[PDB]
Amino acid sequence: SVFLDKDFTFVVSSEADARAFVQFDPEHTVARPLPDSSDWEVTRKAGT
Amino acid sequence: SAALGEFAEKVTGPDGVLASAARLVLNQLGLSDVVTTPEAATDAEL
Amino acid sequence: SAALGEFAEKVTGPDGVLASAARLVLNQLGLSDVVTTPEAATDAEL
Amino acid sequence: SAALGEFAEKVTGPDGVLASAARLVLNQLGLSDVVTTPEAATDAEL
Repeated sequence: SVFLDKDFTFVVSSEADARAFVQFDPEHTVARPLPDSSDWEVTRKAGT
Repeated sequence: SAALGEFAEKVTGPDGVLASAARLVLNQLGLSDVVTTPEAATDAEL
Repeated sequence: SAALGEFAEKVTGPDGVLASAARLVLNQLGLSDVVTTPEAATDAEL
Repeated sequence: SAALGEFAEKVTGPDGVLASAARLVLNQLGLSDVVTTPEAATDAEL
């Protein structure tokens, strides 16, 4: 178990999996709908 | 088919130059959160 | 104590410029493996 | 034969960008001297 010191590069994920991401971190993670593909980007900030 | 293959690589480089420089000026990318649309969607729902 | 603080940041930038440019020329960093020394160490042991 | 001729020139430029930037960070190139191998060669000779 390690704490991320600086924000990780965004990765593509499904809406169901990305909303889940938010349920753990939520101050520490960031998720957005990609308008064209309807999927979500998952970006882990510092402190994750 | 297209000889342009190295012109695709030449796009990637300045993107890195762009991205790195953008972080120095603290210009924030990927700032879109849940603020406006769903509230409007809630209003449009009512 | 030292006002040099922003001159530390100004070192980091070209390092990124250096590192990114180095990858383009395929100059390989962190190439040291187990090749010479231990064989010599084995020879020096005998 | 190969249209790549200007892509050879485009390699040279960043090399200059690489070399110039490398001197700023005081990263030393061409550091290999007589230290290890001949001593090992002397040991391997004995």
